[PDB]
Amino acid sequence: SHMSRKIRDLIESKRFQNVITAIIVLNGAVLGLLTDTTLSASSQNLLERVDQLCLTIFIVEISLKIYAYGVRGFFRSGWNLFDFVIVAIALMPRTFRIFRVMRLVSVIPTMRRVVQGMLLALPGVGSVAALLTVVFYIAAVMATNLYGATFPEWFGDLSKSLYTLFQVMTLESWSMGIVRPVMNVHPNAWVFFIPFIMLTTFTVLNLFIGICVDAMAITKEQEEEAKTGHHQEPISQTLLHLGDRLDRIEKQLAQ
Amino acid sequence: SHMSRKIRDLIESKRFQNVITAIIVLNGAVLGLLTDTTLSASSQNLLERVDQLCLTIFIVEISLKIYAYGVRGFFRSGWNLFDFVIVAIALMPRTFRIFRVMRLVSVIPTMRRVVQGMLLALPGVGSVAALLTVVFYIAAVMATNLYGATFPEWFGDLSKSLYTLFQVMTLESWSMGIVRPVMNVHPNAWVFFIPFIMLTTFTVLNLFIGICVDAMAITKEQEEEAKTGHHQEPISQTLLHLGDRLDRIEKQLAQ
Amino acid sequence: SHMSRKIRDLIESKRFQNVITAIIVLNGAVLGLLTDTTLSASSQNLLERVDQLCLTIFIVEISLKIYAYGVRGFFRSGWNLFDFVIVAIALMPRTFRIFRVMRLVSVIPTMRRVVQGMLLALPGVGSVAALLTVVFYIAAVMATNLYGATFPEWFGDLSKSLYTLFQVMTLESWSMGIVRPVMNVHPNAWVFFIPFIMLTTFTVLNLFIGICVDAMAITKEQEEEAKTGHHQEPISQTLLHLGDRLDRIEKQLAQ
Amino acid sequence: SHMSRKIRDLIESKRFQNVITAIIVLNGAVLGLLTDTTLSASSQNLLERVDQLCLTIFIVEISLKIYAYGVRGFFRSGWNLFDFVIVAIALMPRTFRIFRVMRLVSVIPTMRRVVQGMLLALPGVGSVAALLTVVFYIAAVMATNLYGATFPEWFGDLSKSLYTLFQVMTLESWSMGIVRPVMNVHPNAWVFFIPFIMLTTFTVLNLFIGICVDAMAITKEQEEEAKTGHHQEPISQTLLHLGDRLDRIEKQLAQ
Ligand code: NA
Ligand code: NA
Ligand code: NA
Repeated sequence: SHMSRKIRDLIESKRFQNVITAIIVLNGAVLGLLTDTTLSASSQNLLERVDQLCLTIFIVEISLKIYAYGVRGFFRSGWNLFDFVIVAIALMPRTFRIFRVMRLVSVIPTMRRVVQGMLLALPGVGSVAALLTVVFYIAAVMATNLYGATFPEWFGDLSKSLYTLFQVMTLESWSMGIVRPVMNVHPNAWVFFIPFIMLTTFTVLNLFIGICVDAMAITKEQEEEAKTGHHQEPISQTLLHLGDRLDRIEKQLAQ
Repeated sequence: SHMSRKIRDLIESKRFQNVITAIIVLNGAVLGLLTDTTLSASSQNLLERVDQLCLTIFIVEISLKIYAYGVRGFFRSGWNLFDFVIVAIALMPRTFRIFRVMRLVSVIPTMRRVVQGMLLALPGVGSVAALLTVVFYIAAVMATNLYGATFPEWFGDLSKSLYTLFQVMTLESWSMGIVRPVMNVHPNAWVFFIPFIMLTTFTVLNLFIGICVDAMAITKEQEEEAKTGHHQEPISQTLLHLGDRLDRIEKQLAQ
Repeated sequence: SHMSRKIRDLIESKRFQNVITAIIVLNGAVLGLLTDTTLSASSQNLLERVDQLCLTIFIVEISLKIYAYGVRGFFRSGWNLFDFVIVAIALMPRTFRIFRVMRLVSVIPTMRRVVQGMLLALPGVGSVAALLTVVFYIAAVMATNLYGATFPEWFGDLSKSLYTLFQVMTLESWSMGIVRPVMNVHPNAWVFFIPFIMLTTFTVLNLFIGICVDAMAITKEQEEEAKTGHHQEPISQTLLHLGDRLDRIEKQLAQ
Repeated sequence: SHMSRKIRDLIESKRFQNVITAIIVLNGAVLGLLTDTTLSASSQNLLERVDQLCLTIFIVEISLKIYAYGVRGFFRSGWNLFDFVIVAIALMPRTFRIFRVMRLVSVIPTMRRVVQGMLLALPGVGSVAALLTVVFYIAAVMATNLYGATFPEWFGDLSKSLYTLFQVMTLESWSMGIVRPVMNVHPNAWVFFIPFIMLTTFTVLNLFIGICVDAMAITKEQEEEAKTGHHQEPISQTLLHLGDRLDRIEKQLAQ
């Protein structure tokens, strides 16, 4: 139908994207103003009405998208499902309404590409992240058994130990705050904590560098296909294509 | 005119650059000495006169540049405008006179190239920086609503929350100073702060690596054009040129 | 023998790997539950029996591997020796039974490849690590002689100095906690500590980047050979092979 | 002369290098033992005699090198001058005798190559380091004028300000220790400190990454020439050589 295409072309336009972006910003701005404890009843009611207005615009927007694309369809995209869930959950009387400012990511294509680059880079680091998980679990069980009875606030149970070890890994007051006090009772505690810091800071660095490097490469390809409809072929492929061309030249040289 | 060219050749010489560099250093040295509270009236007046002398040399320098290049002209360069604004603002009776030591960057070509490499690398990271901005805004609104009434010094309002979250992201006393005290009242506060630290430290790393990698590549090209008048062609272009040469050889092989 | 091959094919199957993985997780879960101080005698005895059950499954597993591969043989692999030592040490009545969760690394091939990539990357950074060792030793001897008599808790002996310098390198309370107090007695102490921080943070960064970059390249090759039986040839080799092909074409062009 | 060559071949042997390495380690070990306050007079005198023995072996070693190479000659190498200065200064009755453990670097060729890679990488980062220097100087003058009268311990003079800003850049107690107290008197102090932290942490990262990347590339070339007498040609050169070969093939195709 001509109406489905007329709506699609409007939905897909820069102006419609700019209007929706401006309304997301307006909603974020009113929710930020609503954190103000000193506001009058009238000022609060006014801002709450602007929140309702912003929300209804989003319901019309999603309903226009479910029409112009179909329900099969619109829900085929992960970003449409996210946008749907975020607005639909608000119509169910979850306190943190500000999470709908995340819609800026889904609505802005360049921001959307950064996030999908980061998400697509996550499977490729799962073994490093599992190794980190294993090191933390082992260390938490050790720390609980070793220091729990003497330092219960920091190592009293598994939960307390996982928290303190996360603090230790971030190098936050690890020595003046945690290990120098522990060594007053357990003089060889550094044999546990120094190798733990060495292992975890290294692994967390590796984990983040791995994501950082992969995500940049993925986004760079997605940004190329968004502009030219294709991406740059790997240097190995270009070198392989040159080698195949040299085969035809070597063959033509004989005949 | 011959006079315009005689001045241009002087302005563009190494000696003129060295004299102006020495006067910037002299001005920086006298302003550093003027921070000394224990100085006598005579010593203070002497140094203040050396500041006036340094400033007048800069007015002559800029006036010589506006003459030898034209006003169209001299103002065509962003570094000339910056140099002009920095000296012209001093003739308007803005307390921080030391900001004129930044002129070392504009006056030294290698330092100028490092800074322009850093500035040209900024547009290419805007989506990562916006993502970081969005995460901070969302988190600040959440933190204000969650902990503002119980921890007003740290989360009392949006401003206080943005400051504390910046401190948390830098890992400064995040646990012993902020989160362990918050958990005494809100036992599940780690569900908010640990993912916030994970997200923001990762994003800030990505943002800085992105600038760091792009800026180095840009400066390396600018440093090449400064010396040889051109830069090294990308490996993809060299491989494409080889492929085009193989087309002419394959064509010549048949005929 | 047909029985040796029937067992090998079972040992090498995905199902056997999944069962052993599930039993490692079960053992880790029961040992984590045994850190709980508030557990009843019956609950403790039950979990201790589940630890015995998990351990006996591992003895059967290793015994099946020593049979199907031979003792020459099974012990030819470093991962089999590690798995053997970990289970065999438990049969010698070393308190830290949780270290057997490290078996997840040896049992999961992708996790095994990450760790062997990290280990193979270590010889190539030995000179940077030795340089770091030398800087720490020199600095520890200096710090002991300089500040030991006035600050005995932090620099009293070599051991105390090595610990404080490790804390200083990690930037943990280095100034408010260590150097500002030392400067109250030794005003030029910053001449020692600031260059030490500059040197060691740089070296530790270099050491970790070196491992991080090498380990990723090694694992990427091992992951390729695991799937395709071979890895991608270096760009230098592909370029050398193209050059050798151009020699045959230049030779054929004359004759 | 045959004697000069017989000594050179001994000096250059692995055994002579191992003996000298063992004596450097022995000297380091005795100097580390001499930090012990509780040592008896006899134990101290014994270790002091072992220090004299180690030192005399080094005088014979350097004298053998000045003979076998010549004084022109031996002093032609920067590592020989360093080794000479380190042993010659000990014969002038400078308290820190432990600095002679640095000789391990000059005596071990792989360690020597890491350090020369780091030194050769320093000129190429001078403009980034100068930019950092400029930012620190400007900020120190500002901080002294702004906060010196109200916070004299931290910003009382230029020296105190340079120290506090170095602490701020390392993110050590920057907020709980320095900026939250400063904001109690100067509520907008974050306008100064947050951009300062943003600028300096970024610049120091860039400076260290620059050295780290360049130093690795230089050492890798030096390690290649040490083993094969030459290094791997850049990918740009190999691609340029292939292009030159394609010129001769295109020329031969016509004639
Ligand atoms: Na840190
Ligand atoms: Na810290
Ligand atoms: Na700290």
